[PDB]
Amino acid sequence: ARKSAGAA
Amino acid sequence: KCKYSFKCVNSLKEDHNQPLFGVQFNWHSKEGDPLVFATVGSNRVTLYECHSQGEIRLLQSYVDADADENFYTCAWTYDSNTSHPLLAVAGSRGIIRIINPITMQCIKHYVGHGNAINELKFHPRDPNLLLSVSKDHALRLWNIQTDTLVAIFGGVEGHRDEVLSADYDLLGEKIMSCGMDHSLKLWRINSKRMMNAIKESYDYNPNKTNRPFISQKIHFPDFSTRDIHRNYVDCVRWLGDLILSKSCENAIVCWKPGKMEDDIDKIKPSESNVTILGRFDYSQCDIWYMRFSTDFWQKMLALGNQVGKLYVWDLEVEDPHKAKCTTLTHHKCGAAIRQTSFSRDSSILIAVCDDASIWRWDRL
Repeated sequence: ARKSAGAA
Repeated sequence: KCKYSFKCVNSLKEDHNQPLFGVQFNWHSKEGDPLVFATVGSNRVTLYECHSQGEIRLLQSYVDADADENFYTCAWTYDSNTSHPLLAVAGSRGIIRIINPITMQCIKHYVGHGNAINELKFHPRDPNLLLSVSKDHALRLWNIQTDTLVAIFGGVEGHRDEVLSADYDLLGEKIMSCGMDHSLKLWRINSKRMMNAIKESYDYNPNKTNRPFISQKIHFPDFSTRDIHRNYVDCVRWLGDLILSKSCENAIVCWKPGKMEDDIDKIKPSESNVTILGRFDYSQCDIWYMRFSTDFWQKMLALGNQVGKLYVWDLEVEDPHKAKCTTLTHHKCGAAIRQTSFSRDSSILIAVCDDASIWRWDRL
């Protein structure tokens, strides 16, 4: 579950 | 179909090219003043005015001294003595700023433990009561009239990970919060204890006394569940005695604590059941921090997704699951929508994006 397209 | 139809009338983009994380219309604006909304993104908050022919007029920003501040959230209230609107903003630094929206002066600020604030909400009946939800697992309630911390809602039985969203019920008697621990939690604020604490916050004047104001440590929610979502719960609203909540699973669930016939004010901390009254599905919204909004009367509900599509539900139907969906797309709107905001009269819907763009949809 990311905050945006491929985050951390 | 859905009773509500919008047309896209204008679009713009802020100079910073950072995500706009929040947008709020001012629902406390006087009769005959134009409709004003605020955006938050980067280390600033900006006010715009809406006019005919879809014109969105740029006014003035508040830019934080710290270039490392990232504002996530804002909320409107008014000064309870003079009738003037106030705008609270907050973000990564975990500092609440009260801003005079006329001059864009920061009137005052509150410092919690200084860890990201994810959401802010004002009490529906008391313009002074500010609720903040934090990355530090806690919710705090402030009295922005006497500048006092009324309570901390936390503890071991509190949230065990970031709180992302919260909402007061209609009379502001109870709060429902949600977050990264997949749980939605209820905290009543109409207990003997809390009504008393709020009263004491009103009597407190640091210059007339020696004591600090003692806040309440509330360590036990009055209900809790992890049975609604299977991931981060990033948005929650009350629909009367019912709850609307979402995760990053492309669904908004309508639900209540206990069984079908159970009264909300009879629900005890031990309650183990919930009741699903419906679920609104949509597409391409599996990133977290994606907030839906409703208009003032709670007749409709808007949510943007991660590729720039808007969803609007007509809630003006007999049962929650009978809700009527309509969609709003634009060929040039392709970035993620973080939040929507209806004006008070419901004639304008604003969506904001990860590319700093602002989209204005006018009601037909």
